Amino acid sequence: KRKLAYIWSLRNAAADKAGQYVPYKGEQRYMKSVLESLVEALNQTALGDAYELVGVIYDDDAELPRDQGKIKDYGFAYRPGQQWFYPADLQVQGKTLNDLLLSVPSTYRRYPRGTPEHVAGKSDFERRLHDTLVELGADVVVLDGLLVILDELVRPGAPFARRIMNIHPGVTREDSPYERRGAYATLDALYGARGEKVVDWATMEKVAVEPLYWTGASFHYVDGEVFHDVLKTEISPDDTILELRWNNFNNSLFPALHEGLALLAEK
Ligand SMILES: Nc1nc(=O)c2cc(CNc3ccc(C(=O)N[C@H](CCC(=O)O)C(=O)O)cc3)ccc2[nH]1
Repeated sequence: KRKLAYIWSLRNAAADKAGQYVPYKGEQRYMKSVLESLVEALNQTALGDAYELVGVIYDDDAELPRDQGKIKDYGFAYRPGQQWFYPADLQVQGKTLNDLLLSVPSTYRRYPRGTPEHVAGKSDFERRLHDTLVELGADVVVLDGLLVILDELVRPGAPFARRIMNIHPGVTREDSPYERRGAYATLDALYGARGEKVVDWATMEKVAVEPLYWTGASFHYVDGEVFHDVLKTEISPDDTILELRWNNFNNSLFPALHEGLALLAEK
């Protein structure tokens, strides 16, 4: 079992409506999280034979009022009979899933961006990331929506540099026709379907473009080079953003992460 560690910013999961039902196609669909899908994968398939999920790290901090607002619907820990990112009772490999939550808070965000304290903290948070994976002996790490950008953890000769991966909601190949890199990838995919691309995001300035009707998800290295790729999400012009996210999560993302891990295991 290639020891697996998972990282995500809880605030990012709330935005995406993770663990919530969303109206889709005129009715509703449950917006399953990336972790829930992985938990199901580890439980019901041979992928489970290859890995043990060891820790589920999240970086949010309760002392950041913006971090608080962002998960108001969820809350930092599970409330009784209330909304949660997955069912509070979920089990992964005979381990209560909730029991694996870890916070390695990026508190450094309290200080202003670029300030010496902000930077000194960011390094220590990355330093704290490294340290506790090791506390978990993690053989492998997945990032799903972790908002901090790791520049130091993916250093030359650091113990997890090639063992650290991000699942991204779009293709990431340089010369790929459907490449949808960045934090705007889901929205770039929805607007590309309209044959329109956004020139300036603040004021929604746009431009005509050849329609693209497909998107996918990338399981790539973080230092990152693509290790496994899927592109199975047809995109429709009348599609909403909630529909596109779910479909890419269901058509291409869950598969890429699992196939990527499966392949990644004999390495
Ligand atoms: N169903 C439902 N629909 C939604 O749309 C929905 C939307 C949200 C987004 N919440 C946010 C709260 C605060 C910020 C922020 O950045 N604040 C900073 C710091 C000062 C402060 O902490 O206030 C600022 O003011 O500059 C951003 C987002 C949360 C639940 C939601 N639930």
